[PDB]
Amino acid sequence: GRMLLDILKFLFIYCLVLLAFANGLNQLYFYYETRAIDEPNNCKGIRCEKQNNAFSTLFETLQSLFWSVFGLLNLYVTNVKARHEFTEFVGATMFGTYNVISLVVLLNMLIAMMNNSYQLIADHADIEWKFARTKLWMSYFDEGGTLPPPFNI
Amino acid sequence: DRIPLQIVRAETELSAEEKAFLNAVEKGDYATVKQALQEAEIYYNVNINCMSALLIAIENENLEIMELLLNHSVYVGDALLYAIRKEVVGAVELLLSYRQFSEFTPDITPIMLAAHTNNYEIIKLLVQKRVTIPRPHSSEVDSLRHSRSRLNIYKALASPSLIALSSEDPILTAFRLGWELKELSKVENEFKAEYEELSQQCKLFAKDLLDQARSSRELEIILNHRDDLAKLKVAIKYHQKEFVAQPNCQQLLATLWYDGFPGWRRKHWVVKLLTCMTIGFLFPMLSIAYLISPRSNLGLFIKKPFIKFICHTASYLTFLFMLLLASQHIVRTDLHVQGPPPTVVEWMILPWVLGFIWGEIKEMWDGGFTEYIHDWWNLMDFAMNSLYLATISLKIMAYVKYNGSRPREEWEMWHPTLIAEALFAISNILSSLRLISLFTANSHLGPLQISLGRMLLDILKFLFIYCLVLLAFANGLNQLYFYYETRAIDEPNNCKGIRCEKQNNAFSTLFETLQSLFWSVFGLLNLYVTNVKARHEFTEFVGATMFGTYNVISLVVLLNMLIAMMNNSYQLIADHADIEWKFARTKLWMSYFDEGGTLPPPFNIIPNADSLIQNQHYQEVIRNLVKRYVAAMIRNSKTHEGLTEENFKELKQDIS
Amino acid sequence: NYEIIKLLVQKRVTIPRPHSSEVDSLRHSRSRLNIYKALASPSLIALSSEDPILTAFRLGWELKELSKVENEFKAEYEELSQQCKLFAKDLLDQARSSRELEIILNHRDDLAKLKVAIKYHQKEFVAQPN
Amino acid sequence: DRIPLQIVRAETELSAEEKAFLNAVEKGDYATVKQALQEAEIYYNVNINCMSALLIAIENENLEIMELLLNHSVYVGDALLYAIRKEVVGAVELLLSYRQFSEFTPDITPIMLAAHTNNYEIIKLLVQKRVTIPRPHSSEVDSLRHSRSRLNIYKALASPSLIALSSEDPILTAFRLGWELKELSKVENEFKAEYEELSQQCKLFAKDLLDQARSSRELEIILNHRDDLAKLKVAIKYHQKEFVAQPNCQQLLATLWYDGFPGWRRKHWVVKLLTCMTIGFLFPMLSIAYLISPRSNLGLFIKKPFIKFICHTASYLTFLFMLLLASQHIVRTDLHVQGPPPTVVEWMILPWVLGFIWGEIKEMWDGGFTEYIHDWWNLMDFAMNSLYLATISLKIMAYVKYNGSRPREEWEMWHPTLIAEALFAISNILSSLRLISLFTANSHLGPLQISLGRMLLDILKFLFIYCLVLLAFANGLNQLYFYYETRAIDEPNNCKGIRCEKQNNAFSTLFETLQSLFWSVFGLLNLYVTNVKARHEFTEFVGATMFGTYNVISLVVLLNMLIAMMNNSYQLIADHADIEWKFARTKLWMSYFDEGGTLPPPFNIIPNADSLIQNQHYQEVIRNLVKRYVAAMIRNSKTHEGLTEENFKELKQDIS
Amino acid sequence: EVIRNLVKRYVAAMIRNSKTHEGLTEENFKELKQDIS
Ligand SMILES: Cn1c(=O)n(CCCO)c(=O)c2c1nc(Oc1ccc3c(c1)C(C)(C)N(O)C3(C)C)n2Cc1ccc(Cl)cc1
Ligand SMILES: Cn1c(=O)n(CCCO)c(=O)c2c1nc(Oc1ccc3c(c1)C(C)(C)N(O)C3(C)C)n2Cc1ccc(Cl)cc1
Ligand SMILES: Cn1c(=O)n(CCCO)c(=O)c2c1nc(Oc1ccc3c(c1)C(C)(C)N(O)C3(C)C)n2Cc1ccc(Cl)cc1
Ligand SMILES: CC(C)CCC[C@@H](C)[C@H]1CC[C@H]2[C@@H]3CC=C4C[C@@H](OC(=O)CCC(=O)O)CC[C@]4(C)[C@H]3CC[C@]12C
Ligand SMILES: CC(C)CCC[C@@H](C)[C@H]1CC[C@H]2[C@@H]3CC=C4C[C@@H](OC(=O)CCC(=O)O)CC[C@]4(C)[C@H]3CC[C@]12C
Ligand SMILES: [Ca+2]
Ligand SMILES: [Ca+2]
Repeated sequence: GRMLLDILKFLFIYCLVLLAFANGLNQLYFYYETRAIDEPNNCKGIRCEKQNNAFSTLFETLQSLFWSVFGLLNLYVTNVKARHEFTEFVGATMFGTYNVISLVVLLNMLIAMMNNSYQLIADHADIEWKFARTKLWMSYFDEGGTLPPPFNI
Repeated sequence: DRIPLQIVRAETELSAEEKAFLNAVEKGDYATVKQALQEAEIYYNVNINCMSALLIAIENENLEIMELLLNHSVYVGDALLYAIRKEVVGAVELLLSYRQFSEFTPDITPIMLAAHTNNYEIIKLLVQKRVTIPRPHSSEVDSLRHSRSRLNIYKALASPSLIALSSEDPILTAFRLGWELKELSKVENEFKAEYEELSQQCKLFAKDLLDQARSSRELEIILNHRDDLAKLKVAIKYHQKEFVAQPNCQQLLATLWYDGFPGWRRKHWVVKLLTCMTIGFLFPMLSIAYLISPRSNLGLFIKKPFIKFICHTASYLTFLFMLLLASQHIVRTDLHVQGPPPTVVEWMILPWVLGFIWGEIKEMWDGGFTEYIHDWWNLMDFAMNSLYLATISLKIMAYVKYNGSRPREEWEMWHPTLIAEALFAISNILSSLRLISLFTANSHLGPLQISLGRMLLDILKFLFIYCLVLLAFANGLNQLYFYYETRAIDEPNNCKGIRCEKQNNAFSTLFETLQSLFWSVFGLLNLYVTNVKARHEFTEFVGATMFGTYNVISLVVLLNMLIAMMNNSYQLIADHADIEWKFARTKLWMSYFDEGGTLPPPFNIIPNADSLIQNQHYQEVIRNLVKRYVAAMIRNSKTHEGLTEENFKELKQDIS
Repeated sequence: NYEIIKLLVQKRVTIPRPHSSEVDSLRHSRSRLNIYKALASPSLIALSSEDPILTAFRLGWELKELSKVENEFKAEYEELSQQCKLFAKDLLDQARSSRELEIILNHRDDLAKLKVAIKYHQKEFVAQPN
Repeated sequence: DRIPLQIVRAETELSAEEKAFLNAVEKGDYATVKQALQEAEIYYNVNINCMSALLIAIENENLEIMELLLNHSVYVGDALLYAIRKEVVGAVELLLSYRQFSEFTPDITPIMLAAHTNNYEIIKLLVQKRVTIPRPHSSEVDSLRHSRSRLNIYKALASPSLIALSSEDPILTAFRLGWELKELSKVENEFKAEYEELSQQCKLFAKDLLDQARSSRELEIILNHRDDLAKLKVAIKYHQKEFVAQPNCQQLLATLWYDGFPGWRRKHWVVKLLTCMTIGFLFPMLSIAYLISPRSNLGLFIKKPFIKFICHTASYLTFLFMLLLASQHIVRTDLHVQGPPPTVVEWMILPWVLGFIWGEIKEMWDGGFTEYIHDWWNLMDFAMNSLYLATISLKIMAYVKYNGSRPREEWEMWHPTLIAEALFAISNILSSLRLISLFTANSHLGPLQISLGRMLLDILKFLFIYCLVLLAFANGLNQLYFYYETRAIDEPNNCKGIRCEKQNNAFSTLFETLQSLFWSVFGLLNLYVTNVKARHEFTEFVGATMFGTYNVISLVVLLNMLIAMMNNSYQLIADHADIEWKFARTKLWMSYFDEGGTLPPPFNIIPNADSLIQNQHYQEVIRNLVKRYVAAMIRNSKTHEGLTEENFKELKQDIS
Repeated sequence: EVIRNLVKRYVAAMIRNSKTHEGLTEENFKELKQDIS
């Protein structure tokens, strides 16, 4: 818990990069949005067995780029039924550039600064824990609140 | 069985009579040396070769015998150099008043050696005479001696005691010298360890000299001095990051940044964000007030550097929030039009686009090709406006060559409308990525943003290593699989490539093979792409072994190396992070101090007797700063390991 | 220096109270740091403080706050706060009995003294083996 | 605006005449103090309740005034402690001749304080007067005083000068004391910092004492001494890793490991393995030769510890390739046999299984029950042999309840033959994993294998935090998705669960939900499992958000935490890796020195007057080791910051 | 009363640790300057 605040600062850097690429992908793919009727077994979105409409809306595009961090977005979502080649290649290049920035650059940056923080924390770990345990102990010294919640009412 | 030992470097042995002479000198026996020097019958006396009975006298810095040799015509030679190194003032002026093996290179001069020791008293004593340091730039005739001579000269020029004694503007020469020594650590790529130490020494001297300022009046005299915040701009030019990030320099800068506005708030960070959003909402009111009335209670409120920066940020934020409302609020069904006119947003986003190009060109007059490329954030700015020019031009071309409406599935492969849409979308990514530069103004995200970009250069070195391993394996896989390329007709759903449900023709062409190995880094290439219709087991196994070997090299070896150098680089960077961020934030602040381009891009599209006194004031403050610095450094020069030797010498006088 | 400080205090000396910031910003900042550098002296606290332990608690926390508000001079204030935290910890290290330790920790200014240490985030003081 | 300053704790001030007295003793004046003392019989009340001048006399170690004060009946108090701390021998024995505030705790005695200083001369002076040390065991009162008293006693017993002077066997007491102080660093968990330093100092004393051995005869006397390689076995039981890993101790062990057979130090790396292989191939003929002719030319060859290690390894290796051959030799005839008898392989590997069980029992009782547990390679051995007992027993049971042959597709759900096959395969993994322990014998893979196991405990602590996060999220997903559980009939290929081609029912039950979140760590759970047939968009989105939150916590936060502490641990471990590996290799070597269990498991199932002189020899060597250690320690105790003070003392005599 | 004892022990220890080789050599030299006998 002592270095979850450093994670929060990083998660604001990532959210800005996520928003930048989600704007470009949605601005390129929203022309080809299809209704759920035209998709197999009336399923639309990336939660289907056959993923579709990954970048149709901004709300869907933000979820698609989140699940690509864990590799759960298939590559055929960059294809559209019109098959204009140039449009599909540009979209796949936006997707590929986002993967390089996130999974090769930003996440490795998080590892590097997480190692550095742990070195400083480990020296003071014993003092920090004993201070925290003291506050736990003194909370049970008081007479009030002895009974557990099932009986304290 | 045994290793006999002899003396190979034979020497001329000193006689027992000569040894007694040097023993008497070493013990300060005036009587013995006097009689031993009284034999003026011309025998065993000092000649041009000598033996030397003066270096030991200098070594003990006993002035009695030292004067006894000088009037007996002893060859002094380089004796002055030995006295200077000992840092004994009495012996130096004695040899001065009397004006083959050596421990000094023949290029060493008495003034050069004194500056190497950084002894203020001896350096001052020597400069009261004619002394001239040779000017640093013949390298082919003797390269070893030329390199050593150049380093010896710079080692003397970079002496704090010499700069404080003989420089009209010690601060400026320390700026120039530190820059020059930094350049020499690269061009003279062999002696970089010594030049970097010299450069770091010059940077410290200027920083420690301003640490002797005792009032704000003195500090503003120094920083506002013009050779012919001028002095602070020179420090930024020479990359004096420690000098700029001083607490007193940063404190003065913050006074001009917040100006009248009480922006010094540091309490309840929540209300800081709420208050900051207040000015941003009413930013157009401030811009028009200045436009129609420069002099007003509210007219000059935008002139505040901190207020101006918030107004420009909110104006830019409107642009990004304006393009975002173009695929969710405007285009409903006007997509079958072959060439569409600019839409309602496009007409009302156009003035923002023009302001960016005009603002970029208007600031392009200052500077030029240089000093502009080296700022990597301007490289991004060039790409956005170049792409914004292409889509605008490509939109009006399709407006004249097309009139009707056709379904998108029937358009050409490279329709101009499709091309413009692709270029416009790429610009939106670059526009939003520019918000990262705004993180420098924040004290929490500032140091992190500076650290992130400070080691992107090590990434580029690695990506060149990887790009060659990728090209090596792509050649082998394509050379093995191009025989089995199939047409899109035979594939299901008329889909060819790795962007299909069933990936196929992964290694058919070199262009496709390079993409296939890229997507395998993220695990997006399935294993069945190593299979072909002919079902030749030997060929398919070899291809899968090439694919497997590439995965091991990339995902187990190369990417783990990349992690390893981030850890090493980040440790070095983290120590200097605060100084690096404050230097970057200073350049952000000074960009809003000057009176130029104060209006946002949506609005900017509309088209001596005193100098003698200022130099006198600067010299008076400089004299006081040097006096305090010299007095302080003299006190810290004394040490217990030095006082013991002096205390022992005074205690030698027990003859009374 | 304990001996010289005691010699001067006997002559009825005083120290200005730390808080004018616009007439001379450089001189005002240096004057404030000089005052806190004297108040945070272990020899001065031991000689002229009614409750040295409480004084080091308040002073060490005050200097920690100043290391943020005076964001420019944080390096000098951090080592002043660490100095005050050490003094209180070292002072209680001289206890030779459990009766002495119980008197200190249960004293009410009006385990009261230990609750004050938790309030001021005296982590080294709290985590002492005794 | 002002802070008045006052003296709040002011004591009685020394008057002018008393202060003059104090500085007279300080400067060493005798006549002043003598005359002042000679006239101070009426106005100065020197008694048991007066103030003292003795301490300053001790401070400047001026014995003349010190001697003077005892002549006038000055209350000495605990001035002997002050003399001992100063480490001045002359003042100590002078104070010993004559039979409220203190800087020492009341529990400190002169002998205890002398041992704290580790001054050999003063400790020897005090011990000659029949002193004692209290034996260490809260109390009725002052738990603070008990803890300090106990640490003060152990700080004196752990003094190398005291051990060298008053221990019959200094090596043994340093072994016991270092072990005892290590235990106290945990039980007295509050004062662990001081006890660790004491334990490390004791372990160093024994190591430095054997460093004074000057011949192999002396080293062999020490290491083979039985108090009642016996002394080396005691060092292993007390975990004296630095003592064992000494180069001279390791050198002696190597000569016993290669019992006359070539030392194998000048062989090539590739050649090394070639002549290791030929000995392994000859293991069957070596075992039988020792069985029939133990005293033959080749019968005693297997007695060499290194040869025995190779023979046992090859015998075990034959078993592992033998199981590997079981699945590539049995015909598919037994596929449909319900209860099959043991095959050709199973019957011919049965004796080798019993050898492992017999060997396990043989060494189980030798070590007891606690020594066996504290060896993580024995837990694997117990589990591996237990599974072989169940596999053999379950095959016998299936041989009596089944006679016919039926296809496996219609077999029972929990058929005993199926259960035995699963248990047999699990033990095959454990048997092959046992080969990792053989890495200790290698100088290249040894320290790495020891490093890997040295911090698996840190993994176990981390995996307990992860299991609680896993249980938390598996609770919500099952609480949200159990309404939509579907039967296996309604699924396409009668398949239910996440092990199907189309994954389904991922969060239907708690047991299934725990497996689903495990496989998502490796990315093997598809995203469509968050979808249900009811198509309720709200619940499906909530489930995907809880699934996504679990991925962020596990794969971005927890696993990156693991990398961080795993890197920090490796830095500390890598420093001690060589010592840790050599301690482990020593235990491996000594296990082959004993005669018991010489034959491999395939063959192992076949069914005082002199002690007075040895103690005298050990004491003589111990006397020489201590004498060399004391002389070296005394010489190394000299320092520049100690020699200067005594030089000033002699120089200050100046009586001529 | 306890505070008085704690401060007294702390001051006595602080004075002892204030002594150093780098400072003791100074007044040791100064005392030897009194060579007038
Ligand atoms: C971001 N990115 C991506 O999105 N895709 C998928 C496109 C659609 O699938 C990729 O294939 C892809 C990719 N970066 C890739 O490596 C490169 C490519 C070029 C460069 C570099 C790396 C670096 C930065 C080192 N540099 O010097 C240049 C020359 C600019 N490659 C592989 C590839 C593909 C085709 C060719 Cl001709 C050459 C290489
Ligand atoms: C690169 N590579 C690969 O491409 N494949 C896929 C082939 C087509 O699917 C693999 O299976 C594969 C693989 N490296 C693998 O580990 C090995 C295998 C051999 C070695 C080593 C590692 C090292 C380098 C340590 N060394 O000492 C040798 C003996 C040369 N294995 C697994 C495997 C497969 C078959 C056998 Cl018989 C044995 C092992
Ligand atoms: C946990 N999590 C998740 O489960 N999904 C899948 C849902 C079902 O598929 C996601 O898409 C998803 C996700 N965290 C995501 O990033 C975010 C989103 C919001 C925040 C943050 C990170 C942090 C913590 C930095 N913070 O400041 C807030 C504002 C709370 N995003 C991407 C996303 C999706 C929709 C929108 Cl509107 C915005 C972003
Ligand atoms: C439509 C999308 C793309 C907008 C992205 C939202 C945020 C990531 C942006 C919008 C407003 C930005 C902020 C605008 C103004 C400020 C105040 C600024 O305040 C300071 O600390 C500097 C002034 C001072 O304290 O002296 C720091 C940067 C910050 C938070 C900016 C950081 C980035 C923010 C939060
Ligand atoms: C055969 C395949 C399935 C590999 C699995 C077994 C190996 C892990 C084992 C088998 C034989 C073992 C070796 C048998 C004998 C020795 C000699 C031993 O060396 C010495 O005692 C002297 C040389 C030195 O100082 O290193 C080092 C360990 C080693 C190589 C052993 C290391 C582990 C080995 C290679
Ligand atoms: Ca620009
Ligand atoms: Ca075992």
